[PDB]
Amino acid sequence: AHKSEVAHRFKDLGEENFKALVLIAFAQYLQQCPFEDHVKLVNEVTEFAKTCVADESAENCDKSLHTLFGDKLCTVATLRETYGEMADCCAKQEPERNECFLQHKDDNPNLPRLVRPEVDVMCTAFHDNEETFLKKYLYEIARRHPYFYAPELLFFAKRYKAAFTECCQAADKAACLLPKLDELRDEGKASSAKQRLKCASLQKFGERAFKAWAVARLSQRFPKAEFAEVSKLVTDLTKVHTECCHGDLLECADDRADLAKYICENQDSISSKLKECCEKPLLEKSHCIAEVENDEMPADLPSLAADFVESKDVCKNYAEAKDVFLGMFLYEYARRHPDYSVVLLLRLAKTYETTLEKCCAAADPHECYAKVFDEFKPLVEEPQNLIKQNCELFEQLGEYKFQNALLVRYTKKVPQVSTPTLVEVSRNLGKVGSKCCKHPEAKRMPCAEDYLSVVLNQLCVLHEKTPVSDRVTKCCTESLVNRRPCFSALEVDETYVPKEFNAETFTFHADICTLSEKERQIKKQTALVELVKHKPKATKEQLKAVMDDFAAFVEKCCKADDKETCFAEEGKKLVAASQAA
Ligand SMILES: COc1cc([C@@H]2c3cc4c(cc3[C@@H](O[C@@H]3O[C@@H]5CO[C@@H](c6cccs6)O[C@H]5[C@H](O)[C@H]3O)[C@H]3COC(=O)[C@H]23)OCO4)cc(OC)c1O
Repeated sequence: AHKSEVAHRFKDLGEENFKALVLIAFAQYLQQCPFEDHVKLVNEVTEFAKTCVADESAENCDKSLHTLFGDKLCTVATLRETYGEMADCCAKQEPERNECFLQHKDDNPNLPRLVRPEVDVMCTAFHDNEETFLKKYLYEIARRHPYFYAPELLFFAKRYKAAFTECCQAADKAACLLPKLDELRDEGKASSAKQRLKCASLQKFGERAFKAWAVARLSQRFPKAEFAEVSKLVTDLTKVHTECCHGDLLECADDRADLAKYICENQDSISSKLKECCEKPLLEKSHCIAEVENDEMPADLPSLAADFVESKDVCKNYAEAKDVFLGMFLYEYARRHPDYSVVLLLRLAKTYETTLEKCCAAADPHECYAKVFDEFKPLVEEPQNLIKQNCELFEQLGEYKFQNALLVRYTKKVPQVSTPTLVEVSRNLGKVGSKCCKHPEAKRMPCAEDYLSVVLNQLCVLHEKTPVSDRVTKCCTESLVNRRPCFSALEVDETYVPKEFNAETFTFHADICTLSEKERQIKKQTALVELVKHKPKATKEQLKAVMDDFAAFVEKCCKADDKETCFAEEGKKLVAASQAA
């Protein structure tokens, strides 16, 4: 190996990348420490890295990256008064002292809300001091998203710096800042959600589940590449995502850069869509590789019948190698079905292996798998019909009405869940159809099923901290690929005792008449959640009508005077109406 691995990482990543990655790692481990302490720690670490790269014979950096980072970290966090039950695990040492910070990551911290100052003062402070401003941006974005993907974060910071340096020195200021930065924040939220999905899969269902997922995704993405190249790529990026998800940020970025270099070195052996990615810089190179379009469908592809169902030695070949055989099957199937969802391909592979384990090593083997591909017809027909009906229900209802419909549906399904997480999950579930119902019936399903799984994993992780619904936990821990089939097959919870009537939850105030559109919509959806929880047995049309009445008075008397009079009168009237249904 390479002695003084901190020096090796510093040499490979560079100076500024090393500093930014160390800042990201520190901010993700400590989500409550102030920015100045993180800057001081990062500066000390990078001076140590400079000293050790200057002379490898240093007597201190013979230690590993994890113990070095912990030593520089938990001495500041050695006080168990401000961070709560956080300094306890600094007492122990490697390797449990890494779990110290791994298990203490807070997905939903109660950090103070951002103010978002005006554009002019914002980028004049940017011009006043850029490095501190960008470090503050990285620290703030890493605080609220402890499971962010670090090289993606570096790319986002680079794009943010480029936007600031490019489009506020011009004539107008906000015209470029607001829409561009809104697009970047939406991209950041989406990337954080995807990386949280990957990290949760790796940390819960094992490395094999993520390896199978990545094999399916890459085979769907690189149909031309042979199985050896796909296996090498999935091993490399599985190591990468394990390293980021385990807190090994520096080596994770290093390995992602190496993977991008390999991929654009061997494009011709992998895919033809990569010819336009690595001409970009390293960060943009990796981003393009991670988001490259699917390659063209190869011709003369067999139907999988002669090799996987008709072959008489299929169960034997499974017997010698189970993991390799299932990887080959999943790779071939994902090659032949790019329109199929990745988790759908995982479900199909699981069904195939369950059938093979069930019978081929019992009685006549051939008298099962000759018809095993007939078992996949309902497995693919269910998601197609589900997303078809969801997109149809979305097309004439629109954004907000679709949000309301999904919200009342999921509140009926699992009323025990807390209101804010339920509202957020419903909002994202409406954004599903908002983003990929416009595609034809050849690319709707990837968006649909994949980002449905992303949002459902967000629900599962938000529910893990305060487990209150038995079914939600039961089928969030059950399987990673069957989350959406569970949350679709769940029926109305009969055992749920209706929530006690509280008039406060159905009464609005002056603030909603002057909030933004998003905040007013969220408050209205929260009121809908409370109403459905109060009367879970009501029908869909009744809730639709009462929500129509809610919007009716909200847009009736938010523009007139005597606000309190309207609030009181309308609240009492609609409370009486809802009580009388
Ligand atoms: C654009 O990138 C993203 C930003 C964000 C949010 C976010 C959301 C915004 C915004 C700015 C910011 C940023 O805050 C900016 O960063 C500066 C950080 O440094 C401080 C200062 C340093 C020295 C003086 S001020 O000022 C800050 C700026 O005001 C602010 O625009 C990020 C800082 O960390 C975050 O979480 C923040 O204006 C409109 O809505 C979320 C993203 O996805 C989840 C994302 O992709």
